[PDB]
Amino acid sequence: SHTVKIYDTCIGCTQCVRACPTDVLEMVPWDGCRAGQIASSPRTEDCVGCKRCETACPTDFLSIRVYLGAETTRSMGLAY
Amino acid sequence: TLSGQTPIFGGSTGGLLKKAEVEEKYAITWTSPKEQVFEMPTGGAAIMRQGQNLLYLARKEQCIALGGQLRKFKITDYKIYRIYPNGETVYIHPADGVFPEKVNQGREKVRYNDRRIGQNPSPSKVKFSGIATYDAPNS
Amino acid sequence: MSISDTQVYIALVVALVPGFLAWRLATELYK
Amino acid sequence: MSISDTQVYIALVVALVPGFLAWRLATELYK
Amino acid sequence: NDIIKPFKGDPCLGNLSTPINDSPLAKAFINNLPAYRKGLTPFMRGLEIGMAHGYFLVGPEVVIGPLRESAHGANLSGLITAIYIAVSACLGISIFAITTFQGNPKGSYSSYSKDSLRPLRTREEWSQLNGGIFLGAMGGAIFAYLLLENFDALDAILRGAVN
Amino acid sequence: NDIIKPFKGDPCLGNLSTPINDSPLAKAFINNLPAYRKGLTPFMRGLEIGMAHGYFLVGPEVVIGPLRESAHGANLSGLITAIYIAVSACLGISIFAITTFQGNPKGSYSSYSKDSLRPLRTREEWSQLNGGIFLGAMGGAIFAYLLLENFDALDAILRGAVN
Amino acid sequence: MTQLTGDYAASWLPWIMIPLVFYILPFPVFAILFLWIQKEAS
Amino acid sequence: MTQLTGDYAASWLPWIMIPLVFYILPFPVFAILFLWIQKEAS
Ligand code: CLA
Ligand code: CLA
Ligand code: CLA
Ligand code: CLA
Ligand code: CLA
Ligand SMILES: CC1=C(/C=C/C(C)=C/C=C/C(C)=C/C=C/C=C(C)/C=C/C=C(C)/C=C/C2=C(C)CCCC2(C)C)C(C)(C)CCC1
Ligand SMILES: CC1=C(/C=C/C(C)=C/C=C/C(C)=C/C=C/C=C(C)/C=C/C=C(C)/C=C/C2=C(C)CCCC2(C)C)C(C)(C)CCC1
Ligand SMILES: CC1=C(/C=C/C(C)=C/C=C/C(C)=C/C=C\C=C(C)\C=C\C=C(C)\C=C\C2=C(C)CCCC2(C)C)C(C)(C)CCC1
Ligand SMILES: CC1=C(/C=C/C(C)=C/C=C/C(C)=C/C=C\C=C(C)\C=C\C=C(C)\C=C\C2=C(C)CCCC2(C)C)C(C)(C)CCC1
Ligand SMILES: CC1=C(/C=C/C(C)=C/C=CC(/C)=C/C=C\C=C(C)\C=C/C=C(C)/C=C/C2=C(C)CCCC2(C)C)C(C)(C)CCC1
Ligand code: SF4
Ligand code: SF4
Repeated sequence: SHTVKIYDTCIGCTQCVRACPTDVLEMVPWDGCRAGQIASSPRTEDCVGCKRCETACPTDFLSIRVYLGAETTRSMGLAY
Repeated sequence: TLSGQTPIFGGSTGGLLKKAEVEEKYAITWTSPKEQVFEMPTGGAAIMRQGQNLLYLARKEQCIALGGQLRKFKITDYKIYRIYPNGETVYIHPADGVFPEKVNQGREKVRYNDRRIGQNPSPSKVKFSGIATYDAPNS
Repeated sequence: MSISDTQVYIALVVALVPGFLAWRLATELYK
Repeated sequence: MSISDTQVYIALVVALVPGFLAWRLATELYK
Repeated sequence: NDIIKPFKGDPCLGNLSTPINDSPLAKAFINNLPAYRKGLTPFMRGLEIGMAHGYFLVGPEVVIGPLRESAHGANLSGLITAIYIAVSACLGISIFAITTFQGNPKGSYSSYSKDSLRPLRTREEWSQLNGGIFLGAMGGAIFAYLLLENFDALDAILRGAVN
Repeated sequence: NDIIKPFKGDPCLGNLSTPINDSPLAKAFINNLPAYRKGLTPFMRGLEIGMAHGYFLVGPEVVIGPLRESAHGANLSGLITAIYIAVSACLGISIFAITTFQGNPKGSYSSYSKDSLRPLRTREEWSQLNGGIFLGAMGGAIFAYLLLENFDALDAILRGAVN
Repeated sequence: MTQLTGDYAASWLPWIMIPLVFYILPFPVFAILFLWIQKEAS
Repeated sequence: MTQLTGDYAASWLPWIMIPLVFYILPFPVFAILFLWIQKEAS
């Protein structure tokens, strides 16, 4: 149960969604970009916290923040 | 529901543990045109079948690790399910039937802040309040 | 002249007073 | 000169080899 | 063909069917240990487990303990070690039973757990186990204490010295 | 306001909610005594009750009994007192269980009794209790007997006299 | 000397309380303190 | 002599194995060998 907030500085480069190993992010239509897209995080209980989405965001001081919060059984990735 | 023939695999040690049938469990289901061999996300190698393939994995990251491997075999028809122990099977990937890199209609901006990240409020503003600085209904 | 045999036991029951007053306060701070 | 103290124990663990090879064969003949 | 199969035929399970866990001899030995023997009340599971352990636990303290130098005092130091190890062990499984069985045990003791390596999943079954483990490990400790403090009297009767 | 309430909010009940019976500490202590601990088989209720009593019952006879003058004989007189008190006590609760559980127990053991201060209302529950009380009060008596007849050997090892 | 003794008054009192607070009471204490950190909020 | 002894090496070994194979192990063995001759074919 992390918190992946997306800010208005996205450019719809789509790179944050590809890096996510757990499919937390996905693109929705938007208008504040030439791409007309913005990241959204509908599945954040699945967020593992790897911040691999933040490494891919190219906007300077990146538009997507993982906010490591209450860690549960699927946000810590336990197979046992 | 879910069905398919399991790949040729001699069984591993990295597979399902007691969390599989107690909390919940995942299943990736894909169709292959060829009888080739893929790397198991739980260590090892398995031979994927000719028709409908079914594989049980402990956590969702393994399924999308394997799903990202299937795209290197030019297979993009895989579906990831989530099996609760009581038995019902949810469809979770791809959630709308199209892959999340693609943009649909009807999807909603969820956890979107309509401000730059730079003007999140200071922690003193939300002092002794339920919210954090990053939800922050201002702007 | 060290303290007598009884003076040790007197301290034992006297120190039982802050022993329970600690329970007073630890539970009142809602453990 | 009788056999040493250790030579008895060496025979004990050596004879454990046909002790298990008898289990090999008795169960393989489907007891 | 291959002797190492997937564990009960499911390749996705995190185990292997190996000569150590899935052999006709190895299954016959483990599944008839008192922890797993079919047909035992949990008291008889713990009673037989307890006595096997109280018996051998007095050993390592009566010959390499601090009291080993004398004879009558060595046996006391070995018995009480088995008393203390077992009492603290049976304290462990009373508080294990309290803290795991609280409505829906998170793990291998859930109602839908289907686990064979630990079949005591009830808290009616873990309480007779505690009594068996305790009374067993106490009687085993005493029996190994009585046989050791009477060793000179017992060495004579297994040597024919008593005619 | 007032700290003394009607007993569980019913003014007509013949009791009071008082700091001695209805306190967070006092309820936590009494309701976790082995007589009342949630999650115990009746055997483990009696086993833990028994050992607490067999242990201390050997005391009042080995130092102010008739045999206190000597050493080896004092411990026998204290052990057998705990043997006799417990055997007659466990005789008492076998015949208590026979004579109260006879179809509709007149009193606090009726089916519609809803009494918390005595939860053993079955005669399947009072028979494991008898076994626990007996085997407990016997083991406690022996353990306090073994620790007392070996007191000189035990006084040395808690004083470092055994190096 | 070859024993633990006490010239101080009530010298019998370390004899029993050093075993008590150090290896007789803690395992009951660690059990009580264990039952408190692992109780359901139901 | 008035005792069973052994001049041979490891003379302690008959001391324990004559009781073992003759009156300590057989009743476990006759119990295991009993459970095998009286098992249901289900
Ligand atoms: C640090 C390690 C350590 C040390 C120092 C010891 C030290 C000792 N052990 Mg021990 N032991 C150990 C580890 C250790 N053990 C481990 C890891 C196990 C496996 C669980 C055992 C299992 C074991 C057994 C079974 C016995 C010992 C015994 C002894 C004592 C030997 C007494 C003797 O020589 O004459 C005396 C020898 C006898 C009196 C033998 C008489 C025959 C007995 C009654 C038969 C045993 C019961 C029988 C098998 C019941 C069947 C049950 C089932 C197995 C079929 C000695 C103090 C013996 C003992 O406790 O003395 C009372 C003994 O019987 N040990
Ligand atoms: C007429 C009244 C009377 C008399 C004459 C006695 C006389 C005696 N009592 Mg007793 N007692 C009484 C009433 C009486 N008691 C009452 C009303 C209670 C409350 C139930 C007790 C509880 C009690 C306990 C717990 C003990 C005694 C012990 C003794 C003996 C002292 C032995 C000694 O000095 O050195 C020897 C001292 C020791 C060997 C202490 C060693 C440490 C022990 C093993 C720790 C005790 C177990 C531990 C607390 C387990 C935890 C369980 C749980 C409480 C957490 C002595 C004969 C001791 C005894 O029985 O000796 C074996 C002893 O431990 N008494
Ligand atoms: C030969 C028969 C026999 C024997 C050896 C025993 C033995 C025993 N009984 Mg038992 N009992 C018996 C018959 C017997 N009983 C009968 C017929 C009844 C129904 C009334 C009972 C009801 C009973 C209860 C309710 C309890 C026992 C209990 C016990 C045990 C503890 C001792 C005791 O409390 O005395 C009690 C004995 C009685 C209340 C009745 C005894 C009457 C029989 C006929 C004995 C007569 C003996 C004879 C007069 C003297 C010969 C021996 C003497 C010379 C040494 C003990 C091993 C206790 C137990 O459960 O242990 C854990 C206990 O709670 N018994
Ligand atoms: C905090 C101060 C303090 C400290 C560090 C100690 C330390 C010690 N005492 Mg103690 N003691 C104290 C206060 C203290 N005492 C007071 C005020 C009394 C009068 C009743 C005693 C009476 C006493 C006796 C009779 C004995 C000791 C003994 C000992 C020694 C062994 C440990 C033990 O069994 O004690 C047992 C503890 C008590 C008897 C009660 C003391 C607890 C005090 C009152 C409060 C401590 C709680 C602390 C403030 C909270 C911190 C907890 C946590 C946050 C860390 C040890 C050096 C033993 C000894 O002599 O060694 C050879 C011995 O048998 N003391
Ligand atoms: C079949 C040959 C044979 C025979 C008839 C005996 C006979 C005897 N031996 Mg043994 N022994 C043997 C082989 C044999 N031995 C071998 C090869 C070793 C080397 C490990 C030993 C080591 C040994 C020791 C240390 C001791 C004996 C002792 C004894 C005597 C008491 C019984 C006993 O406890 O033995 C115990 C049995 C063993 C230690 C294992 C021997 C089993 C052999 C290896 C195979 C026998 C199985 C047989 C072939 C199958 C037939 C079963 C059925 C069909 C009838 C007894 C006279 C005791 C003694 O000295 O008496 C005073 C003693 O303590 N023996
Ligand atoms: C795995 C295996 C093995 C091992 C085994 C072991 C590990 C061992 C052991 C063992 C043991 C370890 C045994 C034991 C025992 C015991 C006993 C036998 C007991 C007892 C007891 C008793 C009898 C008691 C009684 C009593 C009581 C109860 C109370 C009162 C008191 C008295 C004392 C009376 C081998 C390799 C060899 C082979 C096979 C398999
Ligand atoms: C109320 C209260 C109190 C009190 C308490 C008391 C009253 C006490 C006590 C106590 C006691 C009183 C304790 C005890 C104990 C015990 C034990 C710990 C036991 C044991 C045992 C054993 C271990 C046994 C064993 C055996 C058997 C079983 C059989 C065989 C033989 C033998 C021996 C081995 C006070 C105020 C303080 C505080 C808190 C609360
Ligand atoms: C069945 C079986 C068994 C079992 C075992 C078991 C199952 C167990 C357990 C147990 C347990 C379950 C345990 C334990 C424990 C606990 C502990 C060890 C604790 C503690 C503590 C502490 C350390 C604490 C700390 C703290 C806290 C957290 C609070 C605050 C403060 C302080 C820091 C103090 C036996 C071997 C007997 C027998 C045979 C088989
Ligand atoms: C749980 C409990 C308990 C319990 C207790 C009880 C519950 C009891 C009881 C009991 C009982 C329940 C009893 C008793 C008794 C009886 C008697 C004591 C009797 C008698 C007798 C007589 C005296 C008689 C008389 C007569 C008659 C009536 C007939 C005619 C003739 C003549 C006159 C002889 C105990 C502490 C252990 C442990 C812990 C807790
Ligand atoms: C009665 C009697 C007696 C006895 C006595 C005794 C045996 C005792 C005891 C006991 C003791 C020896 C005690 C004590 C104590 C304790 C204390 C004093 C404590 C503490 C602590 C504290 C201070 C706390 C703290 C805290 C708080 C504040 C809150 C929360 C956290 C904590 C927990 C940290 C005699 C015979 C003498 C006399 C007569 C009768
Ligand atoms: S959050 Fe970053 S990676 Fe994702 S669309 Fe916006 S700018 Fe691109
Ligand atoms: S932290 Fe990892 S799982 Fe979570 S949104 Fe970022 S990339 Fe995806």
